[PDB]
Amino acid sequence: KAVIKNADMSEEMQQDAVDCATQALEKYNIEPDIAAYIKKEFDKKYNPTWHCIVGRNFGSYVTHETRHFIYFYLGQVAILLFKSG
Amino acid sequence: KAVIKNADMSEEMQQDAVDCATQALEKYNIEPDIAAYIKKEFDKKYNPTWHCIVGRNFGSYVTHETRHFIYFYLGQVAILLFKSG
Repeated sequence: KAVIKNADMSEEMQQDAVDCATQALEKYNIEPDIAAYIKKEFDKKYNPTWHCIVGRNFGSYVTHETRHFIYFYLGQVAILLFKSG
Repeated sequence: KAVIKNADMSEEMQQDAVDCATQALEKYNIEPDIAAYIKKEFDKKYNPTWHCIVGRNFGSYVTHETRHFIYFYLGQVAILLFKSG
């Protein structure tokens, strides 16, 4: 179950973040490995520098670049994915 | 209980991160509020731009600036605090 909590990026790029994180979860179970996959994909497909956080329990306060921020769940796993401002 | 998992910052600044996160935990229970406190303090005391993640369960893959990265626990709460490279 995909739930977008907070986004500041295109509806398209959001769907890509979702699809990429889904792929990550199917391959890996370790959270930094899940985070690595998403991070690297976005650096590839949207240019560096992206950062990624994956976990069942976290909160954050980061400074992001406009249109380059998403925070979402897939089931019980939350994913934060952004470029720094 | 303070446990440094991964640091790339001075032994001094590490101790400050620890002390600041401790203060945060005593005032706030909500993870983004805990993260806000730490973030803002470091932007104040070490210059912007810092980012902070606080949670009981997460992993990450981020790109950090040399000497500006710490990942640590205080009890069951893990704290990630860094400047982007």
